[PDB]
Amino acid sequence: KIEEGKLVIWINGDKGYNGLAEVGKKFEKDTGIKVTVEHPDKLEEKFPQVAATGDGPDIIFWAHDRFGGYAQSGLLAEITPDKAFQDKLYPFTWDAVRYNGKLIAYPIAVEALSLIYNKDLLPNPPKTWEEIPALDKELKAKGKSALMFNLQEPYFTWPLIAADGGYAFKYENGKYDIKDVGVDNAGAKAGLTFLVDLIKNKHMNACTDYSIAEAAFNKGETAMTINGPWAWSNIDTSKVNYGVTVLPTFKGQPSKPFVGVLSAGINAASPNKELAKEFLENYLLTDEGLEAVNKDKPLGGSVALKSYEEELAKDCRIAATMENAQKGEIMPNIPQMSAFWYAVRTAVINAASGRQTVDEALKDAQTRITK
Ligand SMILES: OC[C@H]1O[C@H](O[C@H]2[C@H](O)[C@@H](O)[C@@H](O)O[C@@H]2CO)[C@H](O)[C@@H](O)[C@@H]1O
Repeated sequence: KIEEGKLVIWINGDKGYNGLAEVGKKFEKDTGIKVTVEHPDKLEEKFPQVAATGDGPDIIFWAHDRFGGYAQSGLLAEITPDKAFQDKLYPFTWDAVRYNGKLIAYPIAVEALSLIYNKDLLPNPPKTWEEIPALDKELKAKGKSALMFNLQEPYFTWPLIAADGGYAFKYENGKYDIKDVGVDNAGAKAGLTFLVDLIKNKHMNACTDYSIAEAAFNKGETAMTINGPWAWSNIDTSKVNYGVTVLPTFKGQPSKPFVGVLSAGINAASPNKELAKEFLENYLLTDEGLEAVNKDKPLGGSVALKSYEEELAKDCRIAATMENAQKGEIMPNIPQMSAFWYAVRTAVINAASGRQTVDEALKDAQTRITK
């Protein structure tokens, strides 16, 4: 079970859990309350499993898209931020964590993928996906590749799929229509086909994952990668001179990354919702709390806390992140998002490996999602 008198927090392994732990230390120093920050694997799947039985951490961190499903299952406590505290955050961020209008989590920061390039290898990154193959050819001769990014999580390929028309759920009458899905439409198939062609042509490898792509970029083997702000810290420690910019266009349209808002929810079965609410509202969501997390791993292109965001939008990488966010779309938080990601994950992995054709893979995904 979840014992009272302390705080357990789950946050994904790619975020600043050491910096969050630092906010935890300051919390314990002030209240005597113990804070344990953990980053277990398959976090987004682990939480509804362990919390379905009544255990798990007291606070759960993840992008806002997974929260509607948690809420749907009664896994989250409606949060109780008073108007004063709500005033401290941008309205569209609270909106991201509204499930049927009610606040079900605290928003922390806005995330969007950008094109990250090695300035020594490519001082002038490509403006289009279509020029990437020629680029790879030229770089291959010197033992480098043009681009490597995680092909095992659809989040990373989605910008390309959405670029010429692909979409998850259509928004209509102030609501997402769970039967109007755009995963198998002409634009989605065109984007995924381009990706498969990159692989067929040996410009990318279907097996590439988050670790393989990060190591290749950080060791200077590949000129470009696609990743979010959280990844900048590790690049900073490498010897790579890099830039962060607008994603390549596809068929003349902007890549459209799905925008996520890192959010913190409170376990419905928690014996200490009070200590949770104070930790999040009075420690984490302060200029000092965010600085401590941000200092370990960048929080995103913008933060939900107005006082801190003013400072943040001070540089080119942040600018690039928000420019890509503006061309993308905020993710829905509906309960069907889990199904959408599962089906699209399988489709991209199957098309990339040749297990299914793009048309088979996406048709199947569309059916799985809507049946
Ligand atoms: O790949 C599907 C996956 O995409 C998103 O997860 C992102 C997350 O938002 C980022 O903060 C970062 O950690 O990378 C993840 C992808 O590996 C959705 O938030 C998630 O629900 C979905 O399963």
